[PDB]
Amino acid sequence: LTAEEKAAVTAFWGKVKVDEVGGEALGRLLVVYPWTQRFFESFGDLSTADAVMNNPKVKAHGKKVLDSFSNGMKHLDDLKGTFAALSELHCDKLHVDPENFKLLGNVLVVVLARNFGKEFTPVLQADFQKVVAGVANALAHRY
Amino acid sequence: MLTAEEKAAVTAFWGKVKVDEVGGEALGRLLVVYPWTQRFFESFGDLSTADAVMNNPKVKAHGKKVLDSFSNGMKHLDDLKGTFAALSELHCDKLHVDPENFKLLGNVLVVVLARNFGKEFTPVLQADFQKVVAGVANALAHRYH
Amino acid sequence: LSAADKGNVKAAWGKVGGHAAEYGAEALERMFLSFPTTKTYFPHFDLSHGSAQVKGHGAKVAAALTKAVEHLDDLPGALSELSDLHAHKLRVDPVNFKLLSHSLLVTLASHLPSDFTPAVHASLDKFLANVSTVLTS
Amino acid sequence: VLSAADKGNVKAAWGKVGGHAAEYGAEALERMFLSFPTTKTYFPHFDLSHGSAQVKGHGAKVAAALTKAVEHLDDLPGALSELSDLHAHKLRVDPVNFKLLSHSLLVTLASHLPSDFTPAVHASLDKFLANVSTVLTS
Ligand code: HEM
Ligand code: HEM
Ligand code: HEM
Ligand code: HEM
Repeated sequence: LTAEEKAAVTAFWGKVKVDEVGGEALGRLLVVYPWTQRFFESFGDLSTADAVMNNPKVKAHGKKVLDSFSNGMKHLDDLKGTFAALSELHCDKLHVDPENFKLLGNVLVVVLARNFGKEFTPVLQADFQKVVAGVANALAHRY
Repeated sequence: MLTAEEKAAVTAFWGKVKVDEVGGEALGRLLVVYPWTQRFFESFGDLSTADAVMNNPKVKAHGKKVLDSFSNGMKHLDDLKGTFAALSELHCDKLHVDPENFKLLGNVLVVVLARNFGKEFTPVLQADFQKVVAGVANALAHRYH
Repeated sequence: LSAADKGNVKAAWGKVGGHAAEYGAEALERMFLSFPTTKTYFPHFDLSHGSAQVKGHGAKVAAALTKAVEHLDDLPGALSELSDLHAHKLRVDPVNFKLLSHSLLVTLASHLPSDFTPAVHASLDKFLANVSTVLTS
Repeated sequence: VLSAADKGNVKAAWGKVGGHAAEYGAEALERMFLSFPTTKTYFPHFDLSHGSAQVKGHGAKVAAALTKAVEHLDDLPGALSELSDLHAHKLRVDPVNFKLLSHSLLVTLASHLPSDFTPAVHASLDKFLANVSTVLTS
């Protein structure tokens, strides 16, 4: 990202309720791309969209996922370093296919769009696309 | 990537490869199997049929050059990023080829090696070549990141 | 698409109502800004915000999606001319359909936040993937 | 959804496979597991080393399913309904892994059928395996 784009995403991120947004994003991933539920057997009831969205473990996990995005947002020129440990975990221990990192990033962007309306402009969304591409790339690096 | 011993084994196999034959075949199969890739080759003349594609002299000549770049990569397996930096600029900044296609051509090359080498292209050797073509595709895509 | 997915798609497209052309243009703009590789398909356009060409093209895209929504049981037939154009003439890379589809979901979520439930999102995703499959066959 | 031309090429190529289909299925799995280790995590109950009888036997099952598909190209959703449920609902197989097995199958077929694996046949087989994959992930 350029300095201007970094400033724009930094400013926007300050407005984001990460607990709410993260839970929505993770829940939507599990609903829209149901094979991803393979990785969350221990989370209990994922039987329906409503069960997924209201599942306390989904909401709690989603918050933690978005906390890692918050860390990335402070290190946009060193996402590789920032996500190195999580790359090891997701790639070497969990064996998540890296395509799914792109899918979760894109779901997050849809969620931001849903939650922010006209504030989530084409330009701001394009900046966030650069962010989520960077995060997905960093997470895939151990492949 | 690869250990020195593993590099010796892939180098030995690669020594057998006829780049004119294999390169032309790989590029032609990309254009036949994944026909959207023809978007980038309008200047190559007749791509109207599978036979036209495979027998097109420009496709064969270009494929040889593609395989020469794989041969260069095979000599610099610990610095694919640097080796493919100029080609990354060409494919990403100038042509805007979607990087998914770099993976597709690498996998076509693996299929072509299998077709041409049969029994000799073992599962073990193929797996090391999968690492090589992934590395080449990643290096070529670097200008998008 | 399943009958439930078809229900969600028709209901969502109903909520879009008279805004479909506007949302088509916005989706294109979001695609071009987010995914600059896609701009090389439209070197003949002015791609600046609010351009007449993007507005007009967005209306065409929306009209094709409306046609799809009205012919969910026969997309191959209904979109035959558009499939030939995209796959044979234009040689559009299949990846780019994913990028436009995502751009359309972002647009719909932006404008229909109450209606864009997780289930509706899933159904619209499958719809756009089905349209994309037809246009790349 | 295959074209007539693709159906013809698939039936002809699979005919040439003949009584080696199980062998090729087993080799394709072996190549998938070696080249794409993420796929191994779907088979915790298997020994995945070269020559495993479990990989051999599973290859025969996969071959039987592909043969059934070749014999029912006009109704893959129907013919593969049990396998679709198993892979999509029970096993939750990531769609990407179907690409990885499909590639592994093409490598295997190219190795064994070098005269028959023409560019056109390669293209048809690619579309066949993509169509099977779509059905099994629906
Ligand atoms: C942008 C992409 C992603 C980010 C930033 C991310 C981040 C995280 C973080 C930060 C954790 C650790 C939470 C903690 O502190 O305990 C985690 C755990 C995990 N992630 Fe992800 N993740 C991503 C994508 C995915 C995807 C796509 C999947 C699977 C489809 C996945 C599956 C998991 C699993 C299974 C765990 C461990 C859950 C458990 O402990 O039971 N992640 N992820
Ligand atoms: C691993 C993947 C690839 C490698 C190693 C590779 C390599 C090369 C090389 C070495 C050249 C320059 C040849 C010369 O000396 O003139 C080249 C040019 C080119 N490549 Fe690739 N390439 C790859 C993938 C692709 C793909 C997927 C496409 C399109 C779908 C593509 C399209 C082109 C085009 C359009 C040119 C220029 C042709 C011209 O001169 O008009 N390449 N590539
Ligand atoms: C849901 C997916 C899509 C739909 C419904 C769609 C619809 C349309 C329609 C209705 C037209 C006009 C046809 C005509 O004038 O007869 C068109 C033209 C075109 N589309 Fe698409 N399209 C889609 C995806 C794409 C993608 C992904 C690209 C490239 C990134 C693309 C590039 C083009 C181009 C280059 C034209 C011709 C432009 C021109 O006439 O000036 N389309 N599309
Ligand atoms: C062309 C694609 C595929 C075909 C035709 C196919 C076919 C089969 C068949 C026939 C069975 C046995 C079902 C039974 O015993 O009732 C099966 C089981 C299975 N498949 Fe696949 N499969 C395909 C792709 C995949 C992929 C991509 C994966 C994962 C990477 C996978 C993982 C499994 C697993 C884990 C089982 C169960 C194993 C067991 O019970 O021992 N399959 N498949």
